[PDB]
Amino acid sequence: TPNLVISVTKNFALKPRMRKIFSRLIYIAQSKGAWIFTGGTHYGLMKYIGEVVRDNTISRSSEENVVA
Amino acid sequence: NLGPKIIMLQRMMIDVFFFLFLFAVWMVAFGVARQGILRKNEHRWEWIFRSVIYEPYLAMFGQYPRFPEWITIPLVCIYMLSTNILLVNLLVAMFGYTVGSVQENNDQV
Amino acid sequence: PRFPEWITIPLVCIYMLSTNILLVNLLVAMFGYTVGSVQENNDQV
Amino acid sequence: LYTNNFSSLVFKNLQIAKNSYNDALLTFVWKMVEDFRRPITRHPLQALFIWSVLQNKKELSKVIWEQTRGCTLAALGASKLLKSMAKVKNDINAAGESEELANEYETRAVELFTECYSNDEDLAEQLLTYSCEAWGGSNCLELAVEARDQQFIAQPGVQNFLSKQWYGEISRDTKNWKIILCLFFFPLIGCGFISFRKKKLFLYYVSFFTSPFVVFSWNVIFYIAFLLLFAYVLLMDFQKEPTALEIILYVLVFILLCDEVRQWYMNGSKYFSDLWNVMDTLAIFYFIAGIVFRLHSDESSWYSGRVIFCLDYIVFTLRLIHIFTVSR
Amino acid sequence: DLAEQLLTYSCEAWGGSNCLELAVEARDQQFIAQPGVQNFLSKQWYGEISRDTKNWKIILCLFFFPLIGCG
Amino acid sequence: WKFQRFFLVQEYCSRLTIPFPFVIFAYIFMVMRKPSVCCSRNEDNEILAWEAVMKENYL
Repeated sequence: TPNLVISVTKNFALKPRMRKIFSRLIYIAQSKGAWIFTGGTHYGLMKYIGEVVRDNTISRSSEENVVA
Repeated sequence: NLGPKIIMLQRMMIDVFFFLFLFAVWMVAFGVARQGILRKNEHRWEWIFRSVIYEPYLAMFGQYPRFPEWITIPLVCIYMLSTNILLVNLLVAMFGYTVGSVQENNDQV
Repeated sequence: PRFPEWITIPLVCIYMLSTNILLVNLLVAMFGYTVGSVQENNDQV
Repeated sequence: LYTNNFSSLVFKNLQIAKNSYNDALLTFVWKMVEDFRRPITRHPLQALFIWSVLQNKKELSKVIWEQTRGCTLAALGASKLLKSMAKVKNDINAAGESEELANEYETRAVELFTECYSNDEDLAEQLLTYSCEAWGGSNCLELAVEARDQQFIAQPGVQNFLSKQWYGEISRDTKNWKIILCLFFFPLIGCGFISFRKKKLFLYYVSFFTSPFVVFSWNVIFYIAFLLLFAYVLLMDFQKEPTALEIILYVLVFILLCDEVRQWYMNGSKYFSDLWNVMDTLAIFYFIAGIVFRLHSDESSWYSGRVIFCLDYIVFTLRLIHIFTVSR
Repeated sequence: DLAEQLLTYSCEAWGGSNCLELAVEARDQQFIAQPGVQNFLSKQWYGEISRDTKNWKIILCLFFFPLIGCG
Repeated sequence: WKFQRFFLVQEYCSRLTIPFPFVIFAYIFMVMRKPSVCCSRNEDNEILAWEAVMKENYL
């Protein structure tokens, strides 16, 4: 693991910018090669992270991958 | 003409050459048709070349096809069609040089 | 000039070449006036 | 949504558009509207998008356009539908706004497709031909052609896709003369003189002859050979009883007749729009008449048939010249 | 509806002239070139005949009297 | 002119099948010879998912 992120979030409503922030975070994790850590799968912010991960893989594929 | 007319002059020579090529192609067919309609007895291979190749040019300008009265009108229509195609090709040769170029940067070319 | 029957085809080709050059020159004479000028300031000239 | 909140004016206008500017998509849309107005439909979001578009609500249509699943296809279809709506002159003020919205959506679609093509070339082309029942069984290319939006076709990516479809399995960047030399000589393709784009060997020979470019050039070459045969037979192979050579010529002409019938069946409306196709067909029929005369075996009819053949020959040569002109 | 009624309106303030009559003599191309007056003129040219009817429809009705009655 | 060329090329590509002299065979063969949902299939779903991601980037 070159670099691993951890996040702690319990429902929360996404804002117009927060989605951009977290999408950028996941893109950087993809670029460097990283592990993300999340607690459970109670839908909300963490579910959005999972959706971003799934979108990224099909968007790029090619070299490397990200792990939740 | 060396100056800003040289691109125009160089494209047009090529276009006119292509038009002349098409005209020659058409003349060969015209000559074959005329020779076939008029003469029948002559089967010599040698005379056929003479006839088909340089009878029509003589007919245009030279010292040297209506035998049948019944098919005159279709012949007239055929003449009209050939006129249409060849006139179109000539006018395209005339006006070809304008489409490709751009007015803003014409000087550099 | 057709006394000889044997050199007719080269004569035809020569005619074609002369036609090409002269027609080109005539069309250039027709369309020469457009290239030099500029549309924006055409009135002053 | 469709029975109550649908403006009566827009419905009356749509009626004219269906009646007198009938289009393939515009009949399916009308059928759906009538069925709703009276399970019924899949792709609900497409139905709502159409409802928003027909009332010319620009912002509320753009909002709903994002949630739709097929974005480029939906935008292209909406532009087409607005084009059809704009051709109604019962109401001018509405037509102007409809046309403006159509242009907006067309530009949006082309921009989005450029963005998609930038990332992955392979998937963009698969997406391009994709077809959905939401519209009348139409893909993006089919919809663009009927919509007559020049920009979408004019853009680079679709042009490249079309060009490599035209070349086929033949690899591009091979200079034309290389292809023609391989065309004349069978063996060269096998050796490697012509490359290819990607039991194994035979596919090279087959795919070299199914590419449209090769077939077109071969057809032109064979047409020239056909004209030479025609001239030879007409000048010094015309006898009281037709010879085998003339019979081969007749067989070739019959092949050509079948080829023409295919154009009649495949696309009938536009084939007769132009004079040149009409001339080709009339030439073949003229030939038929010529045979009718030749077979009578009477000198008086024989000469007339010969004249008919000569004129048909001139017509065929004109067809060839037309081909060369447009090709160049 | 009201714009066209306004267009032909005439007042003695000027020499008994309406907007169209004044525009033609004034030779201002823009006013005539605009869409609305063009549409008014076009539907005057067609008359009570409904527009959007393809020309051949009109010509076929022209040759044959009965068709117009049927619809 | 790009649009016009696309149209003509498309027409020609649709027409041409094989070299002219043998054409009749195919025709004869052809005359002897003579329910899919839009989005149900999974491989069809993948393409639309990719397109949606692309749209998000464009927006």
